Amino acid sequence: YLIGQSIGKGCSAAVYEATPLAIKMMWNISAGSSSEAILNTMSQELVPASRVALAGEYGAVTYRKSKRGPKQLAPHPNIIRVLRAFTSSVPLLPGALVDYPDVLPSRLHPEGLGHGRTLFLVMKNYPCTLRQYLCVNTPSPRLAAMMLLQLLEGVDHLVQQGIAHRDLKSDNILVELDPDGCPWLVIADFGCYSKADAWAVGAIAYEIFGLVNPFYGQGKAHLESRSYQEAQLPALPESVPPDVRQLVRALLQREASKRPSARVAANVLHLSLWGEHILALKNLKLDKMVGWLLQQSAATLLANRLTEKCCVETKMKMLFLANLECETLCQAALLLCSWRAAL
Amino acid sequence: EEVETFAFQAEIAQLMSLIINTFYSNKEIFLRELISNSSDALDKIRYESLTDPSKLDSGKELHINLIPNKQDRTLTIVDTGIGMTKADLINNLGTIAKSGTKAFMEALQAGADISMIGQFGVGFYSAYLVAEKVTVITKHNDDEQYAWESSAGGSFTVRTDTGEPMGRGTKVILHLKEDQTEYLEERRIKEIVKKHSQFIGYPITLFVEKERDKEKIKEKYIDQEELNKTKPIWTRNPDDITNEEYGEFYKSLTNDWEDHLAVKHFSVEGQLEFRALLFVPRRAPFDLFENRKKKNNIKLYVRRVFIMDNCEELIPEYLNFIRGVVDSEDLPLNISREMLQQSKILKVIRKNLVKKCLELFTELAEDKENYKKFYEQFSKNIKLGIHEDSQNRKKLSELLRYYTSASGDEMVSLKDYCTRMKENQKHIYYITGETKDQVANSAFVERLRKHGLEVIYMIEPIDEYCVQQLKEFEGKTLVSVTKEGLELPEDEEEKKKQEEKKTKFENLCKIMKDILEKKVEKVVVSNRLVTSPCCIVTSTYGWTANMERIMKAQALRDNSTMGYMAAKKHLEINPDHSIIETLRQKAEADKNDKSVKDLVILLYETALLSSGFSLEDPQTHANRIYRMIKLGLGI
Amino acid sequence: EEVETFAFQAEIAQLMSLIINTFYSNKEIFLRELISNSSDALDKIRYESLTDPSKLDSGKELHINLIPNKQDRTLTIVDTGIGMTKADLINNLGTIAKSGTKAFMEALQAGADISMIGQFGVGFYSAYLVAEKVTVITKHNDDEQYAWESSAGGSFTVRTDTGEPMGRGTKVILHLKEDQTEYLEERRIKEIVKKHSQFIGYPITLFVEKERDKEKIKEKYIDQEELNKTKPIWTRNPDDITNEEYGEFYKSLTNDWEDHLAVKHFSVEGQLEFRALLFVPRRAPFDLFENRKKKNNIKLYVRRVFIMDNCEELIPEYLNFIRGVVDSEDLPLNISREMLQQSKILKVIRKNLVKKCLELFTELAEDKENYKKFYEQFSKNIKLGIHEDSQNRKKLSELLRYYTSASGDEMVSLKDYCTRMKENQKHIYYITGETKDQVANSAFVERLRKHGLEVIYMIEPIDEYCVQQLKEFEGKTLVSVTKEGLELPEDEEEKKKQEEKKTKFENLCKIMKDILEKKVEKVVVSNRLVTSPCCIVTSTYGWTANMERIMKAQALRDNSTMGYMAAKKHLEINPDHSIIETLRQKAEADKNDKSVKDLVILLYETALLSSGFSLEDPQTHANRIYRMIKLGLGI
Ligand SMILES: Nc1ncnc2c1ncn2[C@@H]1O[C@H](COP(=O)(O)OP(=O)(O)O)[C@@H](O)[C@H]1O
Ligand SMILES: Nc1ncnc2c1ncn2[C@@H]1O[C@H](COP(=O)(O)OP(=O)(O)O)[C@@H](O)[C@H]1O
Repeated sequence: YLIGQSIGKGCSAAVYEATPLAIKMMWNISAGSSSEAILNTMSQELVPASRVALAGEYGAVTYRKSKRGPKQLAPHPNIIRVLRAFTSSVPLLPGALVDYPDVLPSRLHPEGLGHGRTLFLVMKNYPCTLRQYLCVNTPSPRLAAMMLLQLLEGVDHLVQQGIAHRDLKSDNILVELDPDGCPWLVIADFGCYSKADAWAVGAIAYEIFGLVNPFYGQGKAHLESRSYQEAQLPALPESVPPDVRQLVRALLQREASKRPSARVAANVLHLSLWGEHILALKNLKLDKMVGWLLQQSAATLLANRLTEKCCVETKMKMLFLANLECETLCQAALLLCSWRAAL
Repeated sequence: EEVETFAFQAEIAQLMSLIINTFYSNKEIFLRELISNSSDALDKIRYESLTDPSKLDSGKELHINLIPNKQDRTLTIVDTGIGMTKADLINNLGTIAKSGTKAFMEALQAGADISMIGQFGVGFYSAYLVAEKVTVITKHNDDEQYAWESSAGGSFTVRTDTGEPMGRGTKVILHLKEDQTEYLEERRIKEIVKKHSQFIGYPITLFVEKERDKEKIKEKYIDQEELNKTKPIWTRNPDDITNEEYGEFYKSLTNDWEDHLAVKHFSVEGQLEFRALLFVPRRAPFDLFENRKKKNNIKLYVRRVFIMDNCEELIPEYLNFIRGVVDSEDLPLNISREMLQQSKILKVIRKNLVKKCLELFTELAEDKENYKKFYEQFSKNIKLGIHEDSQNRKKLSELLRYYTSASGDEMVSLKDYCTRMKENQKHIYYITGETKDQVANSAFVERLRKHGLEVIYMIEPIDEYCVQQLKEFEGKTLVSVTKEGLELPEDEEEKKKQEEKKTKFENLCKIMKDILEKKVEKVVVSNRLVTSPCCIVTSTYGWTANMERIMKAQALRDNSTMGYMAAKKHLEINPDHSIIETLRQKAEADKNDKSVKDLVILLYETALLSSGFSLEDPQTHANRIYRMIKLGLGI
Repeated sequence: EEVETFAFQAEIAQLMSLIINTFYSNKEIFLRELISNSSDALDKIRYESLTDPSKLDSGKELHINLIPNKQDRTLTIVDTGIGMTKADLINNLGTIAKSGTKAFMEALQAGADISMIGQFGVGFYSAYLVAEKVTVITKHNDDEQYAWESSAGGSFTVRTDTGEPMGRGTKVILHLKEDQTEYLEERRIKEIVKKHSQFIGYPITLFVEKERDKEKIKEKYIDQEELNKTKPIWTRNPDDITNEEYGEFYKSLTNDWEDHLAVKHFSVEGQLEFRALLFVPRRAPFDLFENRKKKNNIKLYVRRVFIMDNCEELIPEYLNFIRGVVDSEDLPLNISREMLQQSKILKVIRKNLVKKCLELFTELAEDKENYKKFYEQFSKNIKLGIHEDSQNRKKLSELLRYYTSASGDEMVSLKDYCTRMKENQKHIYYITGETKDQVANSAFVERLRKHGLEVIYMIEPIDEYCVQQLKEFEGKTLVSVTKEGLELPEDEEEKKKQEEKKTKFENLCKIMKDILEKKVEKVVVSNRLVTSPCCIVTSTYGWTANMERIMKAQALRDNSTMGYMAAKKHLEINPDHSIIETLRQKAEADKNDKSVKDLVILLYETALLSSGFSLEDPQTHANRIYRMIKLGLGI
């Protein structure tokens, strides 16, 4: 049988052109450990080969290698080319004869056996902004103070980078509202100065508890440099714990020197929510030490024991309980009850 | 013929330039080098105090103080180590690649207890990375207070200092550059000395000067605070550390509000020597399988200094929840002291770690409640391992727990199944679905549950990956109840009833086969269906229903394979149901009756729905149901 | 007062030990160093031949030959470079950290064209990693043939060689150790010289001696074969390389049977200088998103030598299919020449690469046919990018194509939708499902398709991730048709009909609400349903049906969140369907008739099925259907 010209392709077969049909010759060298892959190619080619189409005598071709050669069915997606159904081997077989491992004659390699655990991805549902989520429902003060602590951590992490997010309102903020999972809050500015953003987040905190913020209603919502003419503070409902009332009272205060920065407010919220109600927290009785910081962390889990349904609470505990300093914590545990005592 | 021998010498300028610029990746390393050298001097003077304590009369305490001064851009590192003499100063700090520590150690006796950090001889000159001029003032016994000063210009000046008496100690004074003045504040200093050199056997005390002076109201006149608070307990011998100290070590090492769950503390004493400490957390990290670029939380230490983290070949991927440290006393170390020379060593460490933590899991399984907590929180990792590695799979299998038909409400291991297996039973029947309740009432398990056999409920997507490679357990083979060729140990009159039902319904299956054409590849009389008209089942080879659904819904999937690996359905009918008998009457009466055609189409649709498959176009089924409703109501 | 200045000197022995052992990770590096130094000598002698060609009369050709000899364990690297004199030999190979190449380059004029590899001064001594004794024989003009021998013992010998005349050249003779005799054969040599130093401007010729001598039948008496076959075309200027040469370069760089798809060849000339070449393959790799530990196929070259691969910060993850090289003329390089000093540089490279390849994609989108192939094969990567990065999302959006109701059979971009949007239409209605056919006939799109509006078919799981962050496109907002609060631009009599239908069916919805209790949170009259009795819809905030199904079927999922993020259903009825009217008659007639209870239960089941939700326990629905069938047949 005549054939065409010699070219190399794929490094696993020859390519001629017979008399026109293409004889994709197959050259197997059974002296190397890759010949097992090459016998796999011997099997995976000739998918439509007839069962009785072999033309190699048994005295020259080993029946054990060619008995399951003829394929009943096989997808064979990778390689497209094909050869006719025959094989040639020297009567006294070539050097480094096939070992005849007699391995798994009746077995079929299940095509598509190779599967893979693909890369895992995360989903963050951002359905609404803060204003809509608080106009449809208003949660209880626990996770409300939790969301305020999230906002305070965010606004601290922002300005500590140098830039001043002066414009911060109910609409700029986005809420990753999990359907029944507690809503995680994120800061953004899709809608286009120190402690001013803290004033804004204090007004928004007054808003979150379901009460209209008078600094948003009548005006002066841009920044407090335009000093409001009330010169008082609006009365949040008494249902809120007086701790966060004192917090939002001091944060949006007139004086710019007394306003506690975002870090002291964040970790005083850490103390109030997570660190249980202890006389050490009050009357500034805790002597601040890193040991007492780890003791407070040891007091932090008792906020999971009763509040564990909130995935947000465990998330924040994993995220922010590590990042808190001794100095700001001392200032927080000082202020929290140098107000509350009012001595 | 004529042979002129010589001896290598070096060009000093370019050598110093190379040492400064081309060795270390990040400039923050310099702190680790100075701290380690100071600790080396500290243990040096400690060792000699054993023989004679009078040499300690200069200074009792052994500590390291850092005094950053922002006014002059000077970061001072002062200690009370052994110090240097003049000639020692010249020979050590002048001669590049010479380390007095190595000389002192080799000159020491054979059986000694010191473990000094460095021996290379170039670590000090790294200080230049962030300084223009370096000044070393040191006073050591047998010599007076001398002053070193160099600008890395190839020259250094040694002058007898006339400052204040320092006693036996050594202080290094750096003059930082404006580009690197960031290291002056305390935040980066804390972060560095906690990342590297946290486990140093001597107290490190920062000396910030944050005095407010706001007028009695002044606070923090001078702040002395320790940083290396927690001692390295893994150095201590086990059987003495109670289960408590591990708790504080866990809380300090990783910020956490709760104790650990279990601890494994072991050590290897071969030619490759290292000790290890392994913690299994009580809470699974929320972002664990979320790829945080943090592959392994295992930290690698060499002589109590940090080396490398998140080098995945340390521990296999599925064991990433494990948190702990591994410390070796000596290893081949790249010059920058940030990676090993031959990574082959990491493989042995990996094997030892995996076998030890598997033993740990095995011992943990001895308790029920603790294990339940562990499994419930980390079961996915075990199945991942079963899917990935192929040499501990045999030992990984026992760990698995499962819901069974006879289990009740609590999970149970495969060994319990094997013990409760009947004498003639020779397989382990498992059924994979999407929820326990739906699986428990499925159509496939009816005959089994009636016969008394037990079945396994696999109700999470991660299952299929595990079971498809876990094809056998302790001589008994796993068989899925939703496979075509399902057989159960029955009697012979059962076979006679089956063959007579075949010879009775052999025409009806052909009749239903010409209808439903190319929707199902075969329709035969069932042997596993009781109190259900008909159920569909996939072929023996290929994807099952739930597997195909899972990897069709899997993101980042390859479309060609999804078309390639599609299941071949096979419908099965219950010859005992009244519906089937009446349908056979109607079929044998009228070969083709439209009523039969639509009825069997609807039956196949409902069977496909219940079998776990997802219907192709549910609108047609909904329209058929709506037509049935309108017919029933008279519209 | 008295100041004794000095000057650093070095301890040679430990310095050499450090250079040998502690610098390079894998011993195979040594070949790259010798080859680069030989190429440096080659371009050295090339430069000087420009002024006078007589200095080239010694040897015309410029090549590098490797002659491994297994009989004597000698790997010889012989070239025809410039060579050295005796004094040059001593000063360069004897003095550590001195590099004659840097001296020659700086001594050269300012505007010259040479780009030599190394300037540090220690690369040569790396040969010791795999040799006990090194012998360098070199003959250079103005001097005779000299020989250098060293065993890294702190001594070197220089003797006038009396061997064969080599002409102007230099040959290095290594004596390997038995542990490293593997490098003698040709396979590892080929693999190394192709991995590193493949793009060297001079021919490298292996000299294996595989003569069979099997007796005329002898073959391969002596084998001279080149290895650096393909020239680096990126060095050449664009607008001269035709679209062909890129093909051969692609085939050679990466073994492939087919040409590339598109090529981007650009260059940056700022203070950070580098050229780049980017190929987009014609076939998507099958194992692409399969994590092969190969994150980026982009190779980083410095002066035409390999540096690093698979360092993910080079290119973002979703652009991993891009294959190509990036070559810089100068960069801060770690001493081992395997990583950069400050990784900040990689960020700028990443930004430039991403903006350039996005411009490439934009230009590719100009040709519809080509784009169609490219988008069909790599669409998943674009959506991944849209999901991950948040600064090119605006520019990545245009690239997306989609099936629409009015599209027909071919995909279409969002700009086409925006152009075909009506005047009063103010949103972009999209519907996500699992297959085009089922979505096209769904119940939600009926009223829309009737009104004439267009809708978008998203039929792959990767969609949801993209759309949930792609909340807006060019002033127009994306709205899902399977959300609760869906509104369409209608007239006022439409509103009157709607409110009168509400005032007619306001009791029936309560009646159906007390039934189906805690299965659906609300039941109201619909405004989007025509020719369908009832459909269910999820709340405005929370997962939609397909999203919940997808991330329920997603492996490695966190169970707590799956319980947390569950959709809140809302049933909607069509007040025009005859079934609804008759049901209202029956309800207003008998407050509580069971016929009505079971009927509405079944209706809700079918609606839940068609709406895309997966039924909880399909066995109950199947039993209801079987009861209906048995009733219809008279059983
Ligand atoms: N604080 C110190 N007190 C006494 N000697 C020191 C001090 N710091 C460095 N040295 C000496 O300087 C020599 C050179 O330091 P170097 O070789 O860079 O560090 P190492 O010895 O850890 O490799 C060391 O042999 C050490 O003895
Ligand atoms: N084949 C060669 N022909 C001529 N000179 C060489 C050859 N190989 C090395 N050299 C010289 O040896 C000196 C030291 O080499 P080394 O510094 O290790 O490499 P590099 O100069 O690339 O850093 C170089 O300055 C170079 O001039």
